[PDB]
Amino acid sequence: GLPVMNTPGSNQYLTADNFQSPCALPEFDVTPPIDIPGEVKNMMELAEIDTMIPFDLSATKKNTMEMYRVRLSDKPHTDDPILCLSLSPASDPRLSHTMLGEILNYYTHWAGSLKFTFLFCGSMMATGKLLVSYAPPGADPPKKRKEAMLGTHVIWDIGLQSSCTMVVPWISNTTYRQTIDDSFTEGGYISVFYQTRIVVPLSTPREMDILGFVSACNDFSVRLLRDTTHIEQKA
Amino acid sequence: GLPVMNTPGSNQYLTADNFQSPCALPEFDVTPPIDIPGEVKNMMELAEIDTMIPFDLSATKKNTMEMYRVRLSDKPHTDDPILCLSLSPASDPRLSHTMLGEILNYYTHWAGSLKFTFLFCGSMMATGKLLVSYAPPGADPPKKRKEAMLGTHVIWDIGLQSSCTMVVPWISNTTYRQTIDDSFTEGGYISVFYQTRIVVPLSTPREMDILGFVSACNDFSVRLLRDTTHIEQKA
Amino acid sequence: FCGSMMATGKLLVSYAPPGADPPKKRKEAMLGTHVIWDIGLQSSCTMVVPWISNTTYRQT
Amino acid sequence: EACGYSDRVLQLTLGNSTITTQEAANSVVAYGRWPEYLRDSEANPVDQPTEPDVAACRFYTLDTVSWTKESRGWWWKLPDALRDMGLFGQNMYYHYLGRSGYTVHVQCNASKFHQGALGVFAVPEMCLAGDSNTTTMYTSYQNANPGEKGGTFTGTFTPDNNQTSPARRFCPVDYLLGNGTLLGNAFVFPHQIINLRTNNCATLVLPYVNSLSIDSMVKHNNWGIAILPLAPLNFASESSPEIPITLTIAPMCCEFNGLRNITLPRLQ
Amino acid sequence: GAQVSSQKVGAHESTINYTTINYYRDSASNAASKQDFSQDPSKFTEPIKDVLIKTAPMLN
Amino acid sequence: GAQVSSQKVGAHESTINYTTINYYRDSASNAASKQDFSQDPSKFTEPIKDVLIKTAPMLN
Amino acid sequence: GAQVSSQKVGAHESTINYTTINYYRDSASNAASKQDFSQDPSKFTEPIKDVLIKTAPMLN
Amino acid sequence: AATSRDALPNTEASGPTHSKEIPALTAVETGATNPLVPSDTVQTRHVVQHRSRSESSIESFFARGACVTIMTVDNSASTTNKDKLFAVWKITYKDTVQLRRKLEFFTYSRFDMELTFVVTANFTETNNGHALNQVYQIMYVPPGAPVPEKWDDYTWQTSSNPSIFYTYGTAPARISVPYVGISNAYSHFYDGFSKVPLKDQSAALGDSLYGAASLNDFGILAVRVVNDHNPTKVTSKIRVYLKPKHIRVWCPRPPRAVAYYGPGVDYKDGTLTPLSTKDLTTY
Amino acid sequence: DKLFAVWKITYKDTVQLRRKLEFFTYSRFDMELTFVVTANFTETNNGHALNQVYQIMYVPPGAPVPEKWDDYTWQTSSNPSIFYTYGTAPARISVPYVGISNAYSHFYDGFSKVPLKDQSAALGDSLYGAASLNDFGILAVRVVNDHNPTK
Amino acid sequence: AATSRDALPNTEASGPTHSKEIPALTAVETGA
Amino acid sequence: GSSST
Amino acid sequence: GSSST
Amino acid sequence: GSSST
Ligand SMILES: CCCCCCCCCCCCC/C=C\[C@H](O)[C@H](N)CO
Ligand SMILES: CCCCCCCCCCCCC/C=C\[C@H](O)[C@H](N)CO
Ligand SMILES: *C(=O)CCCCCCCCCCCCC
Ligand SMILES: *C(=O)CCCCCCCCCCCCC
Ligand SMILES: *C(=O)CCCCCCCCCCCCC
Repeated sequence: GLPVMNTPGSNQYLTADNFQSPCALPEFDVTPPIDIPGEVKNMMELAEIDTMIPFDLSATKKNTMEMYRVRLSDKPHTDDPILCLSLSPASDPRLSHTMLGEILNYYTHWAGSLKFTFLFCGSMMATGKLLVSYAPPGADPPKKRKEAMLGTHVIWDIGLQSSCTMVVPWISNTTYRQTIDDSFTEGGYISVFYQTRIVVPLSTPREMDILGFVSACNDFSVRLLRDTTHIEQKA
Repeated sequence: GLPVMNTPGSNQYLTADNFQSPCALPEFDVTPPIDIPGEVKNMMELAEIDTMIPFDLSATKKNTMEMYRVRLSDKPHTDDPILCLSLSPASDPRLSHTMLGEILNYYTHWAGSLKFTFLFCGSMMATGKLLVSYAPPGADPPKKRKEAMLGTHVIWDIGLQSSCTMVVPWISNTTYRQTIDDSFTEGGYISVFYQTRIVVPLSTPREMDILGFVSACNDFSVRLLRDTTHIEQKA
Repeated sequence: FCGSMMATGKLLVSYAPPGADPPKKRKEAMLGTHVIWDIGLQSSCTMVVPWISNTTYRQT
Repeated sequence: EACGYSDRVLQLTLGNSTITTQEAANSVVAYGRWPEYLRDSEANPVDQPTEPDVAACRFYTLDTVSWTKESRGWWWKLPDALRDMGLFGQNMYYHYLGRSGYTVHVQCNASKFHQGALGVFAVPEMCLAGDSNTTTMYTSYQNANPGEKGGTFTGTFTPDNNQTSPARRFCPVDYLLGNGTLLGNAFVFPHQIINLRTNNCATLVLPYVNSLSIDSMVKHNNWGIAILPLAPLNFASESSPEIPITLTIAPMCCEFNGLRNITLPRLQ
Repeated sequence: GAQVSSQKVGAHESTINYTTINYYRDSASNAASKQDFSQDPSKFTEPIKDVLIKTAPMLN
Repeated sequence: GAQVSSQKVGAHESTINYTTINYYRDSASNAASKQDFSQDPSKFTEPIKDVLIKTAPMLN
Repeated sequence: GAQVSSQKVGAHESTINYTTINYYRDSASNAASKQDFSQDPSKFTEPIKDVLIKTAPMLN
Repeated sequence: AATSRDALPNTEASGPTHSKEIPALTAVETGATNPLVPSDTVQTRHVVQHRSRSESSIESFFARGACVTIMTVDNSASTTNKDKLFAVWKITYKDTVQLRRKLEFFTYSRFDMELTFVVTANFTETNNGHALNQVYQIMYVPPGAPVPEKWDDYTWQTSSNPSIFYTYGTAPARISVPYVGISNAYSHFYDGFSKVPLKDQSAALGDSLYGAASLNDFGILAVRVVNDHNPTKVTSKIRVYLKPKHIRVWCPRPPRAVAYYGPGVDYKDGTLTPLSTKDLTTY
Repeated sequence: DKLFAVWKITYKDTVQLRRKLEFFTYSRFDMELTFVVTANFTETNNGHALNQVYQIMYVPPGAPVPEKWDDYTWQTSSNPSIFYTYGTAPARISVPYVGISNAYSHFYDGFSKVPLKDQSAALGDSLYGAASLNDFGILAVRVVNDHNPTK
Repeated sequence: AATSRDALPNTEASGPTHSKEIPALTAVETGA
Repeated sequence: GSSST
Repeated sequence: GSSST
Repeated sequence: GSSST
């Protein structure tokens, strides 16, 4: 026969391999495809869809509908945060379960720009200006508008365009970040503040909710496929 | 030798494989073919031949010649069924042993149109009109002519053309049906009724038989080869 | 609509061609010719009763 | 438009029916696919289809429900919700097979002083979870198919402990989208939001979606409509506000195969 | 001596081909090509001496 | 019947290629080519009837 | 897709060549070609701003 | 013509802005996601982007064998109250959870299936003895074919069912199967029943499980040790790995967020709290 | 419990390759890993074991590390695993340049955290010269076979 | 030249009929 | 050399 | 013979 | 086909 010499790797089974193998049902008449709507070609397409953030994971609000609602009110102006969030899209508990967070938990590395969009759900009569902030890592995380203003931000004026978007631009030392909590590849701080205050007339609710959404920009990518911690099978 | 790496599947024996192997009788003088009549190229050719249905599988008629005979008589018109049959060509006991039924029991899936042909075997002097019906699945199976008429049907007038054919058109949700009793891939209901009544003159038999045949149309196919339950070998 | 600007509402305006029970519930009225009117800046809404008749002219 | 045309002001006309809106938030075409009739190259049953056209492809209004501070949400299945709607329902029960697309128009107006936000989701194959921890996949046909009244969501899972006479119904928990996945992610399904300050309706144009060209409408629902309060209803300082929600749905490009006698289902 | 034929592709990810070389002198050692022909069923389904026209009376 | 394609080279030591021959008649037996296409996310991210211009008001 | 290169022959018994075909899509799976380049040591041995002429005084 | 391994778009440099163009303002009620990029809300530099989405193509995301079952067989003497153990498994990806969750990001799929078999054996009794190398028969029996009742009955003849005879200690066995569905795609979710309950029929007669379609969807794998028994007992396990090659998927879905509880979408009481405590204004 | 192994991927547990790479500050390379597997009996008794199959699973930073030889993580739907058969050729795979930087740093003169004044010392602390705590993940190895009477 | 893997014949559309053409009537005695 | 089918 | 991609 | 180095 043709002289051959068996090399290392011979007879192993690598679950990531890509070889040919014999067909157990030869000449099978395959059913043709039909043009079903909603075909997906790449998981990042799903990461670019806005999904809603469970911002308020307090002991009584978590795992209920309330976790998605961020309560605002018409109280006097303060420089104190409405919310504070770490830019760790796969590991921060508020981001890890969003569709983006979920897909990122099947990969080791992520890179690219993200965007946060907030929806005001108070009455038409309610007005207000808010400041949405992104502080790249390395300094004290912002707890006052004074610090948050110095970073990347959008001052949102509430009105007919119900929603506002802040883009978190890819600003990183490394070319990809890890999808776990890691200081070396930390992403920084997302926060929201009152710029002026929510103002309402009489006969109007004085408290209301905003909802927030996160999605990936067209420059966003992931790599090194891995199993997720978000599902298990005990026994 | 040429560096090679053994892949999974190595040294297995797949009974459906298709490989070359050494010849144990090298340079053997093969006898040439001759042009024997009756060559078959595809099992569906056999499925397109009409074979006779064992319709009457009563405890005393089954496994006897009587099972193939459907008795009619000149009784007054009724809207009650002469026969009722499920369109499950591989699993209904009346169809599973026909040549079509048998070939279908070597495959998991079937698709296409079928046709039922009935032969009147009474005397030339006997006349009659019958209604042959196919009801696609999903409603109450027809037990009265009133329901059977609303589905696919042929009103058969008995005369010199001895026989009549009803085509059961391929009408299915799925692209192939299973060759077992299965509700999801159920085929519906075949039935026969008196349209008027059998009428005979005096000096004539008042009862007679019709015989029925089933065969596949040119759009009929099967797939996923499998063993049949229609033969075994205990010990 | 002659209510105030602050008033909102959706109404269903219906035309049922003859021959069945005259509609006394939205359920029946919806099955005939109809317009769902959303109240807003365009103050008014029109439903056209299309000529649907057996005869070529009706009696007055 | 300088002639006045607006994203917010629409008119939809199907058959003998017209919907107007003056506070829309544009409208959605699910997966960018408009409804279509079955193409010959994708066809499967060979018999001539029936296409009732205007007699069935028209707007049917279902029973109006009521939104309050205690509302957890509502759901409907298609074609189930329309099974008793005029000639569409008739065509559905007379035929083995049927396919259809839909225009779904959810209606809910309030005032400049009210607030709240309804998530309106169209879900392909909206399988909901059952009330049982003794038997899985046990929701009965009758309870899975409410017809036009639809069902509701709950904030609490509560297992049926009657083993003698099981309820055999769904127990769809709202933050788990009634199916074990998180509601915050339901936005990957075709959706709109009725946020009362912005708009008073949602409009979703749904193509026929299935792993088959045509199927049993009586056995299988292709789409589910899920409406959930993303932000709760609120008004002035009233403790018990209420505003109505009305569903109007129109079948589109519907065709049917396999005519026989009519199906008479056990619905109770 | 390589034989290059096309695959009929079922599920998809041009024409995809595959290659075959016979390693042995005896055709009996070859794999099966599965490139088979179909024929019309007539010798079994219509073995009658006079050609059948299906729209016409079978007995005239 | 050999198919010659290029590798996208990551770490380096012209175009480097690799060769592929299909050994079987059934396309199901083939390895995966990984030569896949991308599409725009629009059917999920912008399923609206009227085309969105991002600099303009989404509601006008 | 075969790559044919020459061997540098040490002990002898024309140019002798050898053949290489890449079997995998990922360049990381490839063997090492050993066809490497050399460079001049200057960035380490003469990192001075003014070019050194060895016959001249290094300090002028 | 844009391929999965193409580099993503470059960042274009952008400077200060003061206009009526309002990219940042939007309205999520419409159902659309705002298509912004960094240069819409901040000043950017020009960057030549080299990253690609090659590893997140649907093919690449699924290009891995996952364990879907473990089958147990033995090679013991059959005795009046206990027979030699052969195994029977209903083919499915829903007995384990990891591949199931990945496929369920989508409603429908088409793929060619690659099955790889890892086989391990051991002695169970203390005694010294031995066994000679085992050969295993993995027979596919599709819906309708006779399921084996005994390790040695006529069905193992396999004249038409595909079988793999695997030799212990050789490379793990492997075969491919085409897209074999009776529909144009596999349905990961079926919101329906296989039966319509009719009024004229008893409730029992019209009943069927919610979300279930064909009762024997894909058939069974039956596995046996072909060898006759040894004096010493040997138990073996066949681990089955499934890889979806040449895959297409449709209609994205939120992933499973609470533990799987059966083949359907049902959930178990006490498992419904995926999320953990974290304060609103705590980083 | 039955012993499975977990190893943090590194070239710094041994000294020879480490010293060669450290002639340089930075590097880029494709990595080839080859696995040599040897077994023996530990107890005196006669008994036997049948041929073992081993699973070498790569678990990258973030994926569930196995806690028991037989738990759900060994399912590997996404992690790459090698199932190696005892007595066959040593196993081998290649991996591309997988660094999150443009090159591997053999030396990092820095910390992964900045200690802030407004923060406790403990909170700002981190090891000198260490970058990502789980740089490259782990290899988890197990015998897939059930146990024998003999060890 | 018709191969085993060729697609079977298309169904052609057909409408109502009222004629002396009698496809449905036949005579199985002929052996066909 | 080669044959094409 | 050969195809080039 | 072939490349020569
Ligand atoms: C000799 C061994 C041959 C093994 C042959 C196995 C053939 C049967 C393959 C069945 C395909 C299963 C695909 C997965 C499951 C379904 O997609 C879901 N329940 C959705 O329908
Ligand atoms: C199935 C087995 C797969 C094994 C996959 C291993 C992938 C991880 C490779 C990590 C690369 C390590 C390279 C060496 C170390 C670093 O260069 C130094 N600490 C410098 O950063
Ligand atoms: C026709 O075959 C000419 C091309 C030859 C191609 C390479 C052949 C590969 C090895 C063939 C061994 C033949 C077995 C006796
Ligand atoms: C196209 O394939 C023509 C060139 C042939 C090149 C050599 C083929 C190597 C061996 C192929 C065996 C085919 C497997 C059935
Ligand atoms: C370029 O490669 C064209 C010539 C092909 C020569 C024969 C190839 C020998 C077998 C290659 C197998 C490829 C591995 C996937």
